[PDB]
Amino acid sequence: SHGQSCLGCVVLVSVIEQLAEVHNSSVQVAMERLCSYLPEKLFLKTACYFLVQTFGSDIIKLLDEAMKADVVCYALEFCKRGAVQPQCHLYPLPQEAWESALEKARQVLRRSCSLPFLTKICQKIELSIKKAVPFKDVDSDKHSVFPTLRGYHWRGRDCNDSDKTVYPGRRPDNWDIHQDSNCNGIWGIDPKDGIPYEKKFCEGSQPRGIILLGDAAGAHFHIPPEWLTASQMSVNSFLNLPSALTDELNWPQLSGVTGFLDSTSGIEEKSIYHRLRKRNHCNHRDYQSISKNGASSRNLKNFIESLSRNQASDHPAIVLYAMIGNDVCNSKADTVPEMTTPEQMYANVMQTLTHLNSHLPNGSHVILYGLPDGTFLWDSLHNRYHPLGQLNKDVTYAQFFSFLRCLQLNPCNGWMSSNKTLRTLTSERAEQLSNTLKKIATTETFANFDLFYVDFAFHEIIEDWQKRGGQPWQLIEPVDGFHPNEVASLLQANRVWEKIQLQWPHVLGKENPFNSQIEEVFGDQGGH
Ligand SMILES: CCCCCCCCCCCCCCCCCC(=O)OC[C@H](COP(=O)([O-])O)OC(=O)CCCCCCCCCCCCCCCCC
Ligand SMILES: *[C@@H]1O[C@H](CO)[C@@H](O[C@@H]2O[C@H](CO)[C@@H](O)[C@H](O)[C@H]2NC(C)=O)[C@H](O)[C@H]1NC(C)=O
Ligand SMILES: *[C@@H]1O[C@H](CO)[C@@H](O[C@@H]2O[C@H](CO)[C@@H](O)[C@H](O)[C@H]2NC(C)=O)[C@H](O)[C@H]1NC(C)=O
Ligand SMILES: CCCCCCCCCCCCCC(=O)O
Ligand SMILES: *[C@@H]1O[C@H](CO)[C@@H](O)[C@H](O)[C@H]1NC(C)=O
Ligand SMILES: [Ca+2]
Ligand SMILES: [Ca+2]
Ligand SMILES: [Ca+2]
Repeated sequence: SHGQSCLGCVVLVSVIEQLAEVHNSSVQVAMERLCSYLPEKLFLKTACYFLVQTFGSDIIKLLDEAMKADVVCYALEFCKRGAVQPQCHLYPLPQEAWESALEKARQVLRRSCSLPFLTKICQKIELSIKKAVPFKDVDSDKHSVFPTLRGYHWRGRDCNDSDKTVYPGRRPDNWDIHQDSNCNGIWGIDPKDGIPYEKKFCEGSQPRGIILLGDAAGAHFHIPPEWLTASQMSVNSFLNLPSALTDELNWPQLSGVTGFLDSTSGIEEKSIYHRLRKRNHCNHRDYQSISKNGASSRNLKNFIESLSRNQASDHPAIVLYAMIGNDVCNSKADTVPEMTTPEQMYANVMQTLTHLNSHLPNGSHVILYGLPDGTFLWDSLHNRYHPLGQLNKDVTYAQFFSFLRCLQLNPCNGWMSSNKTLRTLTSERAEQLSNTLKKIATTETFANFDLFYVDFAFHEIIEDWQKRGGQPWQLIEPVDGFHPNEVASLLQANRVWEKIQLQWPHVLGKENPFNSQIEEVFGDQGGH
């Protein structure tokens, strides 16, 4: 909270200063320009102009004294030193020079979420974090007709939000003669022979859904670098800001597992959902991302009940257990003691699997993902420039991670660290947890699903990518410097798909021979 207010101030002031540089304008003009770019939705533009009204004169005075954003934000008291909270420097400065600058700033100012609108934004964000089910959902079946706030970006769109027995993944109601009860777009009678289309096209095709149990990576956490790069900034940079905020800065609709939109990169690789739908068009809309920022084996229990699958009335599902780093990645200064132990991981996963067995239809399939070896994050990025540092070449990822660490906001103290010993210990723990998951999958059995393990194998992805001409830093989210980006997520989903195809082809089911007839009769099946 102190960390978040400090970091927010430093980012905003940095963008203001860089916009003044890019346009060769005054700071007043740069601040007007920033606010002018923002959407009116969610009070974003209005909040910006209120901030400029409240703090703008002081920002002008301190940038006029050549203070950088970190000094400005301490002078303005958005950043504060405490007994167990040192002052955090984003830019390298001798201590004397930092203290002189901060004292000058404080002198300049002496000469002469409670805020309106921002409070509204803060409340809506908190509510989005707290809730794992859609806000708009008249019939309470957890599927929505709206995209964000845990709506159809996260799970198949509800084709009838006035009927809690109509939703994606349901076994059809007497072959869907009069209503498309399972939202796959297939319904009605073939006039040639009187046979219900859902019966002739889907009977015996063994439909199944895809369910992700995921973290921020799984939900495709992504802050557009366009929001922080003054050199290319305009109105069009922020058009996606309202939707991204109401999706908790996640983009599940573009994720490697549950993505259903056309990919940004346009690469061949498609999401697991897209491949399952392609294999059997009866599976149209049967995706769910049961994923939350910060999820780990320890706290998945706090939102897994948001999963929607009726054991008696729904088709089976492929369930991917993808707690792929927060059991080792944390923000505690003494970070190793905070990491999950193999014994804790065993207990936590067994509790999840026992819960799943009583909440999945029989015939389901559960795949446990191993944890990545994140040592290539530091290796790939530490000398490159962060988006906020690209204009003036003055913030490397090493400097960015050090700043976050000081603020207790670094998302992975163990891997995003200049300390090689610590990075090695973190990878060792991740491999021990992966071994625990592999032991569970090859030993424990459950009545309603079979159980499997797949390794994460980031090295396979980096090799695929380097073979195509790419570099490893291009696989990482530029703003957070931590999460796999959209490309990386899709490449990893491709590896997983192909492993399942070779190792356990029954998990994917058969290719439906009526796919082409489904498209001829129903087209896009109602879209997404
Ligand atoms: C004087 C006015 C002051 C107020 C002005 C407001 C300006 C913007 C406020 C910034 C608020 C800072 C929020 C940081 C927290 C976001 C990340 C988060 O909470 O989600 C969890 C995520 C990953 O979770 P996991 O991987 O641990 O599972 O955790 C992470 O991935 C950590 C992310 C850390 C990197 C963030 C770098 C930059 C912040 C992004 C700001 C977004 C820009 C918004 C518009 C900008 C207008 C210029
Ligand atoms: C969505 O579900 C609602 C509720 O089941 C449907 O409305 C019903 O329509 C039938 C049609 O025969 C009526 O007999 C019921 O009285 C209606 N129920 C209510 C509560 O109004 C609606 O038709 C469904 N939409 C589609 C496209 O099938
Ligand atoms: C780099 O990290 C390593 C591992 O976390 C630190 O090594 C530990 O240091 C403490 C004392 O500071 C010892 O009690 C531990 O036994 C050490 N553990 C290991 C595995 O060596 C090391 O101090 C860190 N180095 C720097 C420069 O911060
Ligand atoms: C410049 C004025 C507008 C400021 C908008 C603040 C946007 C940052 C909010 C951070 C959202 C975090 C969402 C989440 O990860 O749960
Ligand atoms: C559940 O499905 C599995 C796999 O198809 C099958 O072997 C088993 O007999 C089923 N269990 C029941 C109780 O029908
Ligand atoms: Ca609904
Ligand atoms: Ca419904
Ligand atoms: Ca149907």
